[PDB]
Amino acid sequence: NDRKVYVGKVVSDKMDKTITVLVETYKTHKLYGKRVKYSKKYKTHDENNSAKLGDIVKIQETRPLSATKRFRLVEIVEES
Amino acid sequence: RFRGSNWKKSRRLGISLSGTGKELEKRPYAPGQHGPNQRKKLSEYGLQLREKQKLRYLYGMTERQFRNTFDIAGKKFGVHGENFMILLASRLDAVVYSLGLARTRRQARQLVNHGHILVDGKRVDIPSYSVKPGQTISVREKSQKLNIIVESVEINNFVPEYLNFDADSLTGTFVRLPERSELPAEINEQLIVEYYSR
Amino acid sequence: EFEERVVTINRVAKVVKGGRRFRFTALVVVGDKNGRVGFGTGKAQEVPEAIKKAVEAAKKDLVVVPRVEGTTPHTITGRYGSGSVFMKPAAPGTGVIAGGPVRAVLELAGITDILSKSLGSNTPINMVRATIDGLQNLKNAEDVAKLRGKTVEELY
Amino acid sequence: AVKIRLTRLGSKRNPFYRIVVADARSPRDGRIIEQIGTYNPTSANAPEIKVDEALALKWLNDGAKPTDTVHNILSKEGIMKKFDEQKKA
Amino acid sequence: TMTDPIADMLTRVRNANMVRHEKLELPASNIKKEIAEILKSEGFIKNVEYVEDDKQGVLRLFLKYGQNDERVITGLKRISKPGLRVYAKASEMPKVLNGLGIALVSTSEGVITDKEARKRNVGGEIIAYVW
Amino acid sequence: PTINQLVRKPRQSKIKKSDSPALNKGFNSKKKKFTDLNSPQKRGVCTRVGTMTPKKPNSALRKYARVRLSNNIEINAYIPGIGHNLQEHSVVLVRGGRVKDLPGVRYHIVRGALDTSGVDGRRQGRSLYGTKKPK
RNA sequence: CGGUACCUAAUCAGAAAGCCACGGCUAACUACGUGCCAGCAGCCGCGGUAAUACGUAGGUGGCAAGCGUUAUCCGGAAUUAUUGGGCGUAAAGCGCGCGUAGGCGGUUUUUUAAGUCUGAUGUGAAAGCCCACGGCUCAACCGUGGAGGGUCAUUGGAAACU
RNA sequence: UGCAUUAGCUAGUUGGUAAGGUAACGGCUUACCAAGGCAACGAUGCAUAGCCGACCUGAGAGGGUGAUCGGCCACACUGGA
Repeated sequence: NDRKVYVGKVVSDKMDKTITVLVETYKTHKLYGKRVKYSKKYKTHDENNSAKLGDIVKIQETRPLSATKRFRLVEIVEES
Repeated sequence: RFRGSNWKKSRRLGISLSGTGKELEKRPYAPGQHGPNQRKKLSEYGLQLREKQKLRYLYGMTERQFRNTFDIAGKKFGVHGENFMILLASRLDAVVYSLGLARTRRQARQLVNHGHILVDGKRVDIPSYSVKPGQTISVREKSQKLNIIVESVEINNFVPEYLNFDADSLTGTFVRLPERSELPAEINEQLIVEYYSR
Repeated sequence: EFEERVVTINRVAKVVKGGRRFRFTALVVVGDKNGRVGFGTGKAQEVPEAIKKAVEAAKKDLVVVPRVEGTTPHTITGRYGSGSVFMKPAAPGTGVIAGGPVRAVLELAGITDILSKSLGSNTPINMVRATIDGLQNLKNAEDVAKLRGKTVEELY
Repeated sequence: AVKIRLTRLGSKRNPFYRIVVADARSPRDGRIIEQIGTYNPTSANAPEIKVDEALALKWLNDGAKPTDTVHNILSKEGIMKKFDEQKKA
Repeated sequence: TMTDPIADMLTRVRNANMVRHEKLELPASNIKKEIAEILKSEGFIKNVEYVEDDKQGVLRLFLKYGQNDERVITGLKRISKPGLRVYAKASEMPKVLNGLGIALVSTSEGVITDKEARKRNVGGEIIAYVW
Repeated sequence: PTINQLVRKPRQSKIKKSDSPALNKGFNSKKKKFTDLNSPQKRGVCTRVGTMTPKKPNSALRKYARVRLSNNIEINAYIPGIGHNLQEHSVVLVRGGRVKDLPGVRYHIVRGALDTSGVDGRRQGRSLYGTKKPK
């Protein structure tokens, strides 16, 4: 009764329901364990020009019944 | 023991101890290959692997079988100065053919390996297995009588510590595992394993 | 109070006029087996004589090992130049735990509880250096805990 | 697929079988309804039933099925025919 | 250079104690001086004397050593830099060298110390190998 | 070498050179392919024995062998033993070794495989063969 | 699969043992045809009218169903390095310097509990986390239960770093 | 997936809206969207791939381990409706 609700950062613009995510996280090593920054993204295009381009947002982009944005959106939060 | 019997061969056997020996009329050195010469058990190209015979055939099994017995030594992984030695030196080659157990210890493994030994229990035909408490290594009750079976009232009873016997067909006890009380000390707990370890 | 043991020999034969001698330059450990393993060297000549003519020079100075008996409780090692060894302490109820050339000097000081991580260079004369490095730089436990202002076990 | 599997096991003649009824689509070696115990039901002692006796409510009410020998030993255990009493309950 | 005083100043001090120089200076600090306060309380030295200035001032040092001219400063080290630190928790921490080691101390849940948390199951922090 | 800027390459040990191309070679004859499957069973053909007009001083009067097994691929090997039937068109098998007083030569040819002779001049080294293994 | 096992004991001192060499290191003895020839020949050899050694030998050596090798990994040798490599000569240190991201550059205070031996448990892959086992001619090799762990999940919030 | 003596990669492209369809859901095709998106995170491309344990084993660090042997994919004269 819950699904993916991560946080990210928007990139590009067009019709139909932004948020074009770019999440930042950590990845590490075996013998010395250097947990250090890396990222992962999910592209889409602008809501109605509600999603301000360059917006460090709580991300996702709603369930797809057409073809530009991937999956379960939560809410637009913060501009960046 | 040493691949030898001191009735004829007390010579290459550092210890065989079956008979009178051959230092009297014979030279007691050796007939071959197991005198005190340059055999490599030392600083590892030295002069004691003839006494590796004193180490190996003492407890019966040959190498790659005595090699089985030494990893069995490493099995009891407590004090590997003593907990390896106690079970490495916990067999019976003294219940076997000639001299006193009944008359069964010396010319060792001729006859007691009957295949019909009929221990207290079902059957254990091979004393290589350290005998169990209550499981008495008896002989075939139906073919029992020998010069090696009921001669313990006169020649010698009492195989090593916590390993006792009876007289009626020589029923062992092995009530407890044998410590170093009546077990041997010829296999060095330190040097004989330093041939293996360091 | 030192330790008795033979270390090695060496037949020196120099480029000289006549026949090259083969003086058996020998190093020996001498004493009566306390824990303070004292070795020394010597340049001596005759086949049966050079053992004692070299132990003559060995005992001129034979070194002390202030030995924390039973076992040096922590990791015990040392180093000089290209020479060093290591000893991880293990249980004393294990028999003899040693390396290749350090086996009989492991028996010299009575610990017989640590292992012998046989490290160091490949140099034979300084093989002695690598050996003795491990146990020449020692200091006892209670005396250090006293020296550090606190008690013997306030610091534990 | 689906009958009480008397499943092959062991070294040279050590057929230490296991109580099982394999899946309706899996083989004797494959996945199963559920593994219910560790005993050879052809043991020289007896059928010798040691199972998850509390699991009679799930696999009997969904999918499982004995075969001609253990439906007896299950209901002198109080499982198989006794699940018919449970269904009547 | 002095993430630790044992980093660069030890270049001076390791000889200064060979020559019995039993007093020196240090940058002004509160955790750095705290850990030396632990060590002087253990009896490494006389005492961590205090700061003359406010900001990176001279905390005075007063280094006693062994009565036998011995030194049990068996190396102490750290890697602090913007780019190298512990963005990471001693809600559990173990010890090394059977408790003889005593060295650097840094975390955030509730005040104990390196050796004062050996038993807590919310431990401390140890770097050095003393014996 | 660093550690934090070592993430672009770890501080580790080193790598291997070429070793025995023939011990572990194969051949796929489907599409002019060239295979490897790590088997001692790889073959050749019996060709040659000889030397050439010296420059270096290596003194030895012993048999050279450009001599090999069934299917032709050119190598440089050894024919052990004095009694030998290795002139041309032979098939053999091969193992490794070097006996002293032999310059640089480092392989062998097993005795009695398909088309060679046997061992004659050694009678005190008697009881070999280890598998069909009586006394 | 078994008129075989169990058994009478029928059976008798019966019906069941080779290696490189006899070479310094290979411990297997010195010898001869052996005169750096044959050729055994592993670090290295020997051999030239005094071969121990080529060839041969009665014993003969290290262990025995025993005898030596072949491809793989490692002992050997951390002679492969956080742990457990250095770089002048030796395994390696740049005509050079000048430079952005960076690695690392000095910090002095302070808040979170996110990680810095989870609390305790359901909790754990075999030839592989502790013991019990049974059979193993011992073995050859098989399996069994607990410990189910003391190993993940699940619950925690809080220093003197962040 | 690994790999530049493989680098600049890609073009309804970059996968929402409307029509269609998956028990589910989509550029899956279409009327619109920016040349964008992908980047030496060596994408592209080359090589390769059924996958794990498996064993051996370096002091611990822990790991290479598929033949078998077990588990988990794909194919059953090739291919195509």
